[PDB]
Amino acid sequence: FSVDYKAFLNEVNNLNKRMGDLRDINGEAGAWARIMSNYTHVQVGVDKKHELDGLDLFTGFTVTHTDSSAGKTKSVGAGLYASAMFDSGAYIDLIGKYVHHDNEYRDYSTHSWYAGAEAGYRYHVTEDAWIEPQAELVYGSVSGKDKDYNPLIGRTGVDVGKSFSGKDWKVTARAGLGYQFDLLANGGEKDSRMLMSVGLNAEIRDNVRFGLEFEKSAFGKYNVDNAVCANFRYSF
Amino acid sequence: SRYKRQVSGDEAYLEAAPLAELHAPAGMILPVTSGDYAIPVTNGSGAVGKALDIRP
Amino acid sequence: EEDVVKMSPLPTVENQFTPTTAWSTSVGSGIGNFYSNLHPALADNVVYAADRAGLVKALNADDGKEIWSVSLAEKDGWFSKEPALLSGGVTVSGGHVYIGSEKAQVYALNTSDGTVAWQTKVAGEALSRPVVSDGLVLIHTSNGQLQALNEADGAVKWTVNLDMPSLSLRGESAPTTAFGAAVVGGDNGRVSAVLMEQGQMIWQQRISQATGSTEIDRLSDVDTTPVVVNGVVFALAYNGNLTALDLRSGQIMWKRELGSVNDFIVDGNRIYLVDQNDRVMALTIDGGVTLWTQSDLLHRLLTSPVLYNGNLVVGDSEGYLHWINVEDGRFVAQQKVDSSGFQTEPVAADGKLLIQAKDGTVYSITR
Amino acid sequence: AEIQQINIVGNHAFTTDELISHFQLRDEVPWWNVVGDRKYQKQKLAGDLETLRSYYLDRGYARFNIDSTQVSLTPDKKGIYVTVNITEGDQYKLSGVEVSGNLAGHSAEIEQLTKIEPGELYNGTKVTKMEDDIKKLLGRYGYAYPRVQSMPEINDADKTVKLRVNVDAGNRFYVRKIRFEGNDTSKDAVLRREMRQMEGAWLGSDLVDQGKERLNRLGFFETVDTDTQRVPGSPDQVDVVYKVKERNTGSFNFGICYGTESGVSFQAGVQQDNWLGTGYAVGINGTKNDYQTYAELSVTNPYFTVDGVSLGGRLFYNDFQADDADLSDYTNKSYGTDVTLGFPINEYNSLRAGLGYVHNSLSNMQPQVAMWRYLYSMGEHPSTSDQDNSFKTDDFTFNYGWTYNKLDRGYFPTDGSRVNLTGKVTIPGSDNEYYKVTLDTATYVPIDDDHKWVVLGRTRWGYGDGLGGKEMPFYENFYAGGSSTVRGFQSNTIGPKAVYFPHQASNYDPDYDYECATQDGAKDLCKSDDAVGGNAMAVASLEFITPTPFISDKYANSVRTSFFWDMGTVWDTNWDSSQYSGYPDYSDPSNIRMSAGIALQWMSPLGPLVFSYAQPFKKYDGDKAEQFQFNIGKTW
Amino acid sequence: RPDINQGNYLTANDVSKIRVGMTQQQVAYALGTPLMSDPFGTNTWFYVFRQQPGHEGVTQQTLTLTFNSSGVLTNIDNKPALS
Amino acid sequence: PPNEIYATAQQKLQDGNWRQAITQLEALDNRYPFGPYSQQVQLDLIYAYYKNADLPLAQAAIDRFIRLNPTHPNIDYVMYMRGLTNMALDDSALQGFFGVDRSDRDPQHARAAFSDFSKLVRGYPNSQYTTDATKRLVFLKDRLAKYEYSVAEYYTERGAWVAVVNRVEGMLRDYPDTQATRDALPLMENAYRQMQMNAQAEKVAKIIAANSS
Repeated sequence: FSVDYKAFLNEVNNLNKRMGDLRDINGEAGAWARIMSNYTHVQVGVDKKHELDGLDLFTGFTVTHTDSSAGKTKSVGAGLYASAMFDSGAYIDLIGKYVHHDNEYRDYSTHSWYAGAEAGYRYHVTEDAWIEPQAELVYGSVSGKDKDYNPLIGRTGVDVGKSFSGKDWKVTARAGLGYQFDLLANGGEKDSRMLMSVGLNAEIRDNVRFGLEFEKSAFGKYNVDNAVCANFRYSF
Repeated sequence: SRYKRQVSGDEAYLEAAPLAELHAPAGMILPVTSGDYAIPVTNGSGAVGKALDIRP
Repeated sequence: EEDVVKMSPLPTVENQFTPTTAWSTSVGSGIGNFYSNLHPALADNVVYAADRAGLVKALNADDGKEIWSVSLAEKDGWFSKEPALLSGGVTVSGGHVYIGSEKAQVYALNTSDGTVAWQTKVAGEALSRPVVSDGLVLIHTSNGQLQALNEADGAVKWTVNLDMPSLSLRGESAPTTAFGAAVVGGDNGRVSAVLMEQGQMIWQQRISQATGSTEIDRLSDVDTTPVVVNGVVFALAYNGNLTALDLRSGQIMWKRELGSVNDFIVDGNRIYLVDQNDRVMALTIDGGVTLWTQSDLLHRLLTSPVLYNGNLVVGDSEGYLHWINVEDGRFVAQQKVDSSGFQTEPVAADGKLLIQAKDGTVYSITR
Repeated sequence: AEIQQINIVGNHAFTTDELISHFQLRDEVPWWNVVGDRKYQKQKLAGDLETLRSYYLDRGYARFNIDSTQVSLTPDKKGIYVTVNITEGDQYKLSGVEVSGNLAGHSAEIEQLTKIEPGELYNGTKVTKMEDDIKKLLGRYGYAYPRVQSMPEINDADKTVKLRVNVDAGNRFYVRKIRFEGNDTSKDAVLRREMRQMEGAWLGSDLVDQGKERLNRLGFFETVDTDTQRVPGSPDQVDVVYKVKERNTGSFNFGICYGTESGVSFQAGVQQDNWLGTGYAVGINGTKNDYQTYAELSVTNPYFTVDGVSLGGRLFYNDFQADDADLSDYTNKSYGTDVTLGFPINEYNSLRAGLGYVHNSLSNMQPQVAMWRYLYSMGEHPSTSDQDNSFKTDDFTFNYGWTYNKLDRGYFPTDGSRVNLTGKVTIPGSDNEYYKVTLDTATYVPIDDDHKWVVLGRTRWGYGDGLGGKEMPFYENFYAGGSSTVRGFQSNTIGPKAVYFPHQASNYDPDYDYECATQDGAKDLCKSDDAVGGNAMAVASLEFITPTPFISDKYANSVRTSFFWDMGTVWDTNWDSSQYSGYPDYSDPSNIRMSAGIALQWMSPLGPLVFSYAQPFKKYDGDKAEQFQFNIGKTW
Repeated sequence: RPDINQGNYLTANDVSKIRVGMTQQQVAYALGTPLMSDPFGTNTWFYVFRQQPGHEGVTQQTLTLTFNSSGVLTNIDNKPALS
Repeated sequence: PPNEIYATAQQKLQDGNWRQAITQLEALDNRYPFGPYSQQVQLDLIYAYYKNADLPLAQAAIDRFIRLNPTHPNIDYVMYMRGLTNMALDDSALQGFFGVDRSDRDPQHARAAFSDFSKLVRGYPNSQYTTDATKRLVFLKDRLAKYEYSVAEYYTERGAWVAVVNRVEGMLRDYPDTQATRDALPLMENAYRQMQMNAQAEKVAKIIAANSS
């Protein structure tokens, strides 16, 4: 009975990670499709850029699907977003998804929604190093499958990152430290942890990559263990 | 790659084949060479293989 | 217009006199934003006007109505009846209302009986205003030809070939009577003066000194009607070249450079013209010095600077008529008689001011 | 700037709107969400003229000329006016054709072609296909490049036309060398097996280009372009040279994780599609998880013989402790080897046959009829318990198949078809005796020449059964449910339900779901919503493909959207249907399952990503009905 | 099975215009350059017309034209027999 | 200073590797493309690229050297190094290669390497690199003969028997002394036998009888 609660916690993470990857010099454009992954979420969208005076404006649209198998929980959703990088350095990201859930325990199908936003400041300490302080709140409604509740989790934290680049190679190393809290959850997984993330995405030439991640949501209740993954790409 | 220290690329010019002309019965004249493929003679001398210094 | 500067600082003036909105008669169906040379022309205080839909709806000057509704569609049923894309312009003379179309037909209606009509096929589609003088209805064409059509019946004609790049700008330079010479803009920006007599005196003088690839005569063409004042014509290329040519010679030319597409009117000792970046100026007639300048109305398609009741009338693409003063270059009043703009020219004639909208509504405005 | 008017001026008995439809650039959007090239393009405008030219030549006008094309521009620069100034003649009928010039005594095949019946209107493209027909007879004789020039003779006296073709055939050209260059990692046999021009033969310009298209179809080379270069000596000798530029063929992907609760995920695939540079495609892949382990090495060697008879096979391991939802939970330990031979008899008809070995060691099986029939026939013991349903088998099979492929566009076909047939029949040296056949077919028919309206029929059918006294194995069953099959249902939820003999779970964990089981608490027979598949199947679908919902020109051929109706049933031709009060029978064909919906298939950088939303009209025979389906890599 | 087209292409009427008395310069214009010769000793141009359709067997017409060392006469040895 | 990066460029070339001499020589170049030091730094940069396994930049730095300065006193080095850079392209040295070295890939860079070592041997036969270039020419002619040998070997299994005899005829003409020519000799006999005239197979058969392998 926290299998749906975990699916939602993973879905909250994927919500803003998309624009995270962008600022992290590994964001794709046009028909981008990313897989995040016992969980598998498939997110596919399109988004385009504009170089305007005062603010550079990004608009996009995304269709996603979510599945976890242990018993099962799944969902489909369409989302949309606008993201703006100002001249000042302030950047704010506004994102929603309207979500339709199917579960199997018996079946249950319900309708839910969440929207969320983050805003930080692209504070350059160096050209190839950055500090991004950010805050975030995610607000949704989930109809109990279970006491009907409105999630209100948020977080604050600071992400620190460094790129070390060269001729054709580029290692982009980020780490975040965040503090995440639950302000409202009547009816599971209650946000009270501290997510320590560290990751390096390396591209050496073209089509040869050594992506890496290490995520742990400890220091709280219902602590998540070491999610560790590495990904290696090579070509001849 | 996994090349040598003295030269880059796997070297097999030490294990190169001996070259020796063909013979034919009289009545069969082997066709004359076309283009430039003949190995020139050397009158000079020099260190061979990886005993050669290739420093500029 | 520019597509780097859009939405220029909107003019602000308080009304010194409140104008008069009138009959919003929806002539035809409309010209949409589909650019065309069109305008009312009235005679005996009966306005004759039309729109791109092949619908000629006659109007009065004080009260609209009085509609002889003629659907021109002759020589358009090759396979199916199509509406004649009326785009020459309305000009009333001899009781015969000449209106070109983009169907290469120059229609001529009858004021008494719109029913009785004739149409003569012009070489290439009609785009310029049919200015009729010397008993000959002169229409410059988008192909770069000059066709004269007999006032009645349309038998006699003469074919004058003029230069055209075939990759030029648009709008079109109409023939202008100047001592019985048809002074007419090029589509290559070579200003010609053809004597109205079996297509004689075929000579061109190039007014365009524009240089640059795709700018030489592809963005610097005469789209104005040349105005005879004092025996000196003035033709404006899009890219500069306010070339003034004596009618005596024409080869003798002298420059100051200012630009325009929408045909300008020389009234008084002032050259009223809407500039390159839509800046209403009056300039000296023989001088080149700027008498006054209006830069504030900076970017919205301006219409023909006509003179009505001592005011200078231009109209933007939002439907504000602007009255600019002719002595200090500052606005007097500004008013929207229509929600939609104007891309069609206004006509100060009969001591009445008519202007035609994009919806196709022809207002008479009393000032 | 957008097109405002495409005026065609000087028409004679023909409309303007019609011409507008056969242009690249159109002046308006007369429909919904169909916006292609509205961005003005100089190259497309030029192309609009050439099509316009061909169109009037085809109607019978051999005096069609375009005088001049005036591109004016509005002064606001937010409009483009196009006016084409045209002239036309009168209809003309081709009476006869005179072919004059060197035919070389090939006059009884050249002048037997290019012949037009008396009193048939002039067609401009009739001339061009016939010109090419003449060139084809000629290139087979070894006159690779003839000079075929055709201009008409115009007779206005009788309003007719007669045509002159000036067929000037050359001297023969013989290929001296087919040199391959730019083969950085590839051996020569790779580019040389894919030719229909042979060195030291007579040249055919068509035969060289025929070989050029095969080099593009290995997909191991980025760019392939022929060069026909005349050797110093006579122009009767040539060296046909391909400059290829190598792809990034070969990839080592390793993904290794640690997960929650001491979990580990291992995924690796090494694939080299140009292995050892021999152009054989060989790799090895596998995943280890605590959920499921599967590893396969595949050794494919295309074009192994002169004829092109291929050689291929795999060595593989299929190992798991359970089978998730919509299927029955059992321990499999299984491994095998296959070897296939592939026999090309036609460019579009491939036949295959091979030898398949698979060892299955099965244990921990819950009571279920497909299993009950299988272990009954071997004389092993059916048991309430699952440790007493433990067995191992050698299963050795002849495999066969057949393929029709004529897919036109390939990555998003609008025309063309394919027919996939795959089947097996047991050979002695097995402990099992059974037969199957299955096939799947798709046909794409375009209902207009835009290829934006496409009717796609799709169908899949299968039948197998036991052979002799042996039964159908319950792991060689047919299944349905999902994108390819009947969507709107759960994957594999269509077919024979597990009727549950009271299961005595030897290893009963707290609330271990075994459905109707003695250990669970039940003592009666009941069916589930997990389907064990039948030995038979049917699927039929009608998809009608709508134009793109984008007004963006970008996504027009890289995305498709369809409206569909699916129907299907999965049934076992031997069955115990006497086993439940109110059990639907599958022994003879069961009730059809029918689903209808809307789907969007998007070409994505993760392979084709396929979303659909569909409703089964009701739950037929207790089949799980889904509101939304997503699947991954599901091809056209 | 691919179509295997090999050898020089010899028209029946244009191998019936080879006559002793013809020079090797003339034979090379009328049939094209032979693309195949004896590398040993004196030049013997062999105009093999070799076709295997992959559905049918061999059609071989070997026209062996020996021009010796003088290069003035053509010893006609025509064998239109499959191998 | 330019003297100090040159000073530590020698120390990082000699005491160091050839994969760290590049950061100092490009530093000297950042001051002056061509210019004052001309292509002297780019000369040691040829030797730096070659050992760092960056052969396409190495060939390009030879071509810079030979154009901006037409003749050199180390012109013995130049004709040698260009053949060496081409010959390491033939071998499996960079990305993509599959440890093949089976002489059936590219006839371009080996023909180019043979050209460049052949001009070295004829050009300066009093050089120390002459004897070594001579042994590499021998290896490379073996490769070029194995190239037409591989084509002709495939043509016995495409059954194109005219293509066989025009390739072995080409090998008697270009490589009359290679061991790979000798291997291709029975293959020429077989393709001639498939033809109606078996007379020509017998001639080729007699070459095999005469010594050979």
